[PDB]
Amino acid sequence: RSLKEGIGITVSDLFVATGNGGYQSISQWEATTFLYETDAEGTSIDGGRQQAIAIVFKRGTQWYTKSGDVILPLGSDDGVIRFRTPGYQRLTIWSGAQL
Amino acid sequence: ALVSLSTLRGALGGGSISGIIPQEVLFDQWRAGGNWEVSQSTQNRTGFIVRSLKEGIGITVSDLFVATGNGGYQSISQWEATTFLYETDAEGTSIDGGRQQAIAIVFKRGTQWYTKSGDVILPLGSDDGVIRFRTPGYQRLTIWSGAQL
Amino acid sequence: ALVSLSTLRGALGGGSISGIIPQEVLFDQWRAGGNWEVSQSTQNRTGFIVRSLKEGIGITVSDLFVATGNGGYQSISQWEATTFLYETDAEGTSIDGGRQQAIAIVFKRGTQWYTKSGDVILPLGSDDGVIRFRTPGYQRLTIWSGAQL
Amino acid sequence: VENRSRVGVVNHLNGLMILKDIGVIVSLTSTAEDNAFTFLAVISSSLFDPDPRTYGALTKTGSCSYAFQDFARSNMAETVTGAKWLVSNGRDI
Amino acid sequence: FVYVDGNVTIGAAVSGVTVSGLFIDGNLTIAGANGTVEFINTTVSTSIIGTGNNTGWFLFDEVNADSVSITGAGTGEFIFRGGIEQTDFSLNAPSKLLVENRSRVGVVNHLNGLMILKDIGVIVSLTSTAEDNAFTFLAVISSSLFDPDPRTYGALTKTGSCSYAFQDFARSNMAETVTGAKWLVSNGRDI
Repeated sequence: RSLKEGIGITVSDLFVATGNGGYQSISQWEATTFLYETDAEGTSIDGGRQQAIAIVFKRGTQWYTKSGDVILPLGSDDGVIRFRTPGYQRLTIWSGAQL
Repeated sequence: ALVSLSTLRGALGGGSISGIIPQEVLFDQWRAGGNWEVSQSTQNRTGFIVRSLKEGIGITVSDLFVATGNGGYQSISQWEATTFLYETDAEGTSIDGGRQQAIAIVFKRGTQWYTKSGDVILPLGSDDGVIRFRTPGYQRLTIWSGAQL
Repeated sequence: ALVSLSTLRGALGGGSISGIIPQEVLFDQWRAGGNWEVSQSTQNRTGFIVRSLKEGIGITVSDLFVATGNGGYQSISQWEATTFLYETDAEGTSIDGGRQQAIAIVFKRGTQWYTKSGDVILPLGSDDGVIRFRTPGYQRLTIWSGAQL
Repeated sequence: VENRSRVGVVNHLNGLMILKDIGVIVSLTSTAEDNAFTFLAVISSSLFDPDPRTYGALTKTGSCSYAFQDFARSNMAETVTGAKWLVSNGRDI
Repeated sequence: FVYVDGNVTIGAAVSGVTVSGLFIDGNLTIAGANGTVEFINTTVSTSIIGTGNNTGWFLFDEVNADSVSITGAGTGEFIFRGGIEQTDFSLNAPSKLLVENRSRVGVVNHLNGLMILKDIGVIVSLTSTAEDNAFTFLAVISSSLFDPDPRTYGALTKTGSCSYAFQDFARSNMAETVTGAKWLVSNGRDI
């Protein structure tokens, strides 16, 4: 999880990968809402997506990640997992077993 | 000892993507003022679907908790993909608003097709070859194929 | 021989963790004007992905209505964590992003009860005969039940 | 009826019925009408079976007066007819 | 008056037995029995014991005993009643155990099985460490741990995980710890 706090300049975006694999985009597959402000001058407002969270799970010697209901194969169990998200976020990681 | 197979199905399960389906209504009301909680017996039941529906744009926002007879509460909102907000000294002029994306998925299980909305499972009737996708104008309506991983 | 592996940790690849694979593309053309729709075929197909999308803050909001030849179109936003806004004409804007709706599911497993938010699973403990739902005030609450599928 | 580990179904349509020191009751129903001989009393009894952990049914529609004392049952909502009497003292704990 | 010097055993697959009016000066083993038994007006100088596979229902009435023990994989139903001696108990089996209408009971151990304490005047002490299974549950009814003389409280301890349900069970009012699912069997609408 990566939580922007308050009105952080950088919105919450999460990208994940394997130790030597490519980056997969999470925010690409979400059902979001937007609130674009008015053309009237001075009526500035800010909003969007602030909370982002992702799930990672092994299936054998492979690492698979799920966004929405889409499975993005990061790669094989190369040994390490890569992540990327903007700044001004409180990156967080837990251990989540399968059910 | 011996265990009935049906009882085993209450323990095992998986393979095909699955979820609950609305089948009955047990309670429904609207209330203003103090909070208000309810109870439901677990006897001869296996699933409940609960919706915190907010009417109008009133003062208090919709929120949800859950617990057993003596368990600790869990906050569903604590784990979501939430859309935030913030306002400057704006004078209160018209706003775009409105949802942006309608991404979802569809799947089939033998006799019937289905599509998974969040976790609720939506009946789609029998299979008849023809599929339909509808959305108003000024919308991007990309489609794909899909399979039950 | 005796075994307990064949239990919920059975030979399957692990529960039913499966999402429609991001399979190949099928169609992508954008249309303005009146409502528009297209159709596809179920022949040799068992799933699809739909990403109906808004563009240019148009009046129409993103939506998804899916039907087969026989069955009627299903409502997707009807089971969504919808977010409205508190549009006000006040010179001091208080247009909050009030959470319009919130939905969660409670289902049974043996002598355990679990509620699921998004993809995270919240354990609630053991059976006690009773469930409890807690929500703030000024909302509307409904509860259903159905088979586990 | 007293000092039993189990009892089956009980129906009370008239007369005075005293259930005392009962292990488990499958279900209780009554329809007696108020008079000088119809009354219902329950002492140290339950509708809860320790196994397979289910609650027995209860039903009382008649007008006959009654009085419960530790009549363990479902803690959910309920509805009873007739003039209840309170016998539990409530000074403890 | 009658006196017996020896042990009495209910053989494998036995049923229909009945005993009365004897003072047994030794153990009383019950293994491999098939139920349908009934003991009355009997005394035992040592511990009753039950092992092996057991089915059916057993009854003891006015059977004073120095102690009782149940083990094995049997799944029978032992029913006790009466008596005027502070007997001990210890159940480690998938059987079902019932005790009722006794003025006292010594130490009680609950490792497995289903134990139902009912209508006991006083309990010296209670313990429980069982685990969750379809055969295990602990329930108590109308029994106190507080001895009127010398006005003390017997200990309580439940570290296992099996569910349980208390109804009218007087114990140390002081705050304590209990482990396992609880059922609010009692009803508060009537106080």
